[PDB]
Amino acid sequence: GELKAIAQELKAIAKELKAIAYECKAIAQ
Amino acid sequence: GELKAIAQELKAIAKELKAIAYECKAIA
Amino acid sequence: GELKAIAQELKAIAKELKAIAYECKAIAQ
Amino acid sequence: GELKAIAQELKAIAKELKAIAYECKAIAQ
Amino acid sequence: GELKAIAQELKAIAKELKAIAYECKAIA
Amino acid sequence: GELKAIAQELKAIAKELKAIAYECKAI
Repeated sequence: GELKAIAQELKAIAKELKAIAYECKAIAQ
Repeated sequence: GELKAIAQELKAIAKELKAIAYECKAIA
Repeated sequence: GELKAIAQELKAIAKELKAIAYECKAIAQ
Repeated sequence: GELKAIAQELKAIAKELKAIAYECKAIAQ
Repeated sequence: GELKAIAQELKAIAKELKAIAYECKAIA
Repeated sequence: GELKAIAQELKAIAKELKAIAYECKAI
């Protein structure tokens, strides 16, 4: 239902932020 | 209802973050 | 009510991230 | 109540993203 | 309960974004 | 349940943002 849909969109948000954090780390060294 | 509106806005947020992740990588 | 207020704040969050994405893309090219 | 507390924290999040978007714009000029 | 837990994580998120905004301003 | 799942994804989001904040400062 709708609460699961919210949780799934939040999981997608976490995945994009993890990619951004990865690239941050890479830039730093 | 409003729970669907919340999920739709979160989907929009995820798409914008995906774009940001791409561009940041391209700029770098 | 309160669920509508939450959706409205998420809409504001989405708009600010769209502004950031736009600038990122402008800078990139 | 807790739903109002959630909305308030989302308002704080939008404000910080607005600041970040501002700096992006400043960087672009 | 879980609604309080959600509000607390959102507070932590706002705090990290405040740090990012600060660092943004400083790096620039 | 589903509210716990939401809280857990939000915790993960806070973690990734803390990492971004940390690496930024280094840069």
